[PDB]
Amino acid sequence: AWKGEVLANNEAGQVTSIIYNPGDVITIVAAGWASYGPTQKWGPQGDREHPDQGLICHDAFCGALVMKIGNSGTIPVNTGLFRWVAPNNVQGAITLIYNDVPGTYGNNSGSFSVNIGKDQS
Amino acid sequence: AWKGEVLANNEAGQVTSIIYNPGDVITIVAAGWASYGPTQKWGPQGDREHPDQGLICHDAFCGALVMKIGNSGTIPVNTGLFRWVAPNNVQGAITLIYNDVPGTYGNNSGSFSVNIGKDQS
Ligand SMILES: *C(=O)c1ccc(O[C@@H]2O[C@H](CO)[C@H](O)[C@H](O)[C@H]2O)cc1
Ligand SMILES: *C(=O)c1ccc(O[C@@H]2O[C@H](CO)[C@H](O)[C@H](O)[C@H]2O)cc1
Ligand SMILES: [Ca+2]
Ligand SMILES: [Ca+2]
Repeated sequence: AWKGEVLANNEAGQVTSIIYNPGDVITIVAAGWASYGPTQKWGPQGDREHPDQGLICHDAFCGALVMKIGNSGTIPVNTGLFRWVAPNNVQGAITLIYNDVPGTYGNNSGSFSVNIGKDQS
Repeated sequence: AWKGEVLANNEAGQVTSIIYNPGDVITIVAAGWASYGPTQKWGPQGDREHPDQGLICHDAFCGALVMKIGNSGTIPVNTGLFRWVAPNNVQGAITLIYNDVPGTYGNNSGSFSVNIGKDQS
């Protein structure tokens, strides 16, 4: 299992120790407060009121937690995933990323604390 | 394992099928959007800007997810718990509740989708 912080201003994302292999079942729980710029902060589901101005993940709100697995596109994580299995052909190291517009991470603040484990399968 | 919705306007709380027994390790993931009255909505961590005006749980924000185990006091859940063990002497059915001021649940709306499972131990 892995536990760590994902900083909102980390554009490259936080690489975890989890290698997702075909058939793996995983659970993620994410908590905390972060901002993409405004004084307010939002949880891991991001800001449901903010328009998408070119986010790295179009299937989650600005300020949400998302992930990539190996060479995958971004996949929404939000508050987490419960005994979740990846789509076919998705595999590799899990990187966690704050959802923002590329090039605009400099003014971000806060972080999410995240646990990832592999479940029985 | 249990999956269900917890309505924000449900003052008594949502009883789950989970009975927490001594030694149990559990994982909870909570998602979704709800309100304690305003037109806006918040995630399972609630509204970090709203003062505590007499919440059923003083250790979580208004609009956060909390729980009771048997006849325990409220315990914060927020976005969830990862491989969590209860304090000594705490056991019984898990009830999930929206954190609001007693008697003020009538104007609440929305719900959280919640998964609870027992982990290997
Ligand atoms: C309203 O016009 C408005 C409020 C805040 C805001 O913040 C920017 O959002 C961008 C992503 O959409 C990016 O994160 C910038 O760094 C933020 O300052 C934009 C617009
Ligand atoms: C101040 O701007 C303000 C005060 C209260 C409020 O909503 C009420 O919050 C209560 C809990 O603190 C309770 O949930 C009531 O039902 C709400 O109407 C909004 C804004
Ligand atoms: Ca930004
Ligand atoms: Ca209310």
